Amino acid sequence: ALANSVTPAVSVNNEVRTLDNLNPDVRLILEEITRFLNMEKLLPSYRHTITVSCLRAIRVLQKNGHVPSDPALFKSYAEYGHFVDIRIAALEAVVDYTKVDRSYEELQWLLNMIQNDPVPYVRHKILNMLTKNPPFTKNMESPLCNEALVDQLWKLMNSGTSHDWRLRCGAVDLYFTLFGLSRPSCLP
Amino acid sequence: PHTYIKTPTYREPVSDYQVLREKAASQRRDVERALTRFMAKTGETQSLFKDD
Repeated sequence: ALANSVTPAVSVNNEVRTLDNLNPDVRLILEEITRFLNMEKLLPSYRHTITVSCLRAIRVLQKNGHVPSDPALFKSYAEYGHFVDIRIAALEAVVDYTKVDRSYEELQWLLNMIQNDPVPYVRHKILNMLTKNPPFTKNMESPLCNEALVDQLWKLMNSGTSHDWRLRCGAVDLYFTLFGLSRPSCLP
Repeated sequence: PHTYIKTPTYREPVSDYQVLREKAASQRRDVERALTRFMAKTGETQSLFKDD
């Protein structure tokens, strides 16, 4: 409910979002989610439901112009040793970031995590979230439509996902969502 | 009356639900803020802002 109340901020001349030019409304929300996340670090919930809700709310505040658009927090919560709900919430935030900020290195981070993660459910979920919220569609001109990305995703369909039967269908779905049924257009 | 009259007297009791809710709420908020600042200062810490 605190995350639902966040309206987009009135940035002037692309002003850098710092602590002093914060909204007086959003400072209370940010204090509350900081208190909740830190108290979850000491007294945890049943399935880290407050971690998932606070990561989702920090992504809501980053989607508007309130918190700086930095994926390092979600990249630290998406490591292997965390609970799987925290991991998929953080990876959902990283997928949303690499859709909005057109990040090349975050997409390479996600594709590397698809290739070598210990939990195969997390790999399937990353391919699923990158299909649902794709970094670009076939209609879009994006900076991320190289021949290098077409070769990486074709290598991920062909080899690489050969051991799961669910990662390979997810890679086929991702290639269909990104490049369509015909020849990838952004290619010689 | 002062020559021989004595009545005990007590302190003013605060039986008000509003101020009791306010006292318990503010004391709980202050002790949890003090606890979390003490535990963040004497351990590894993160920060939403640069060097915060």
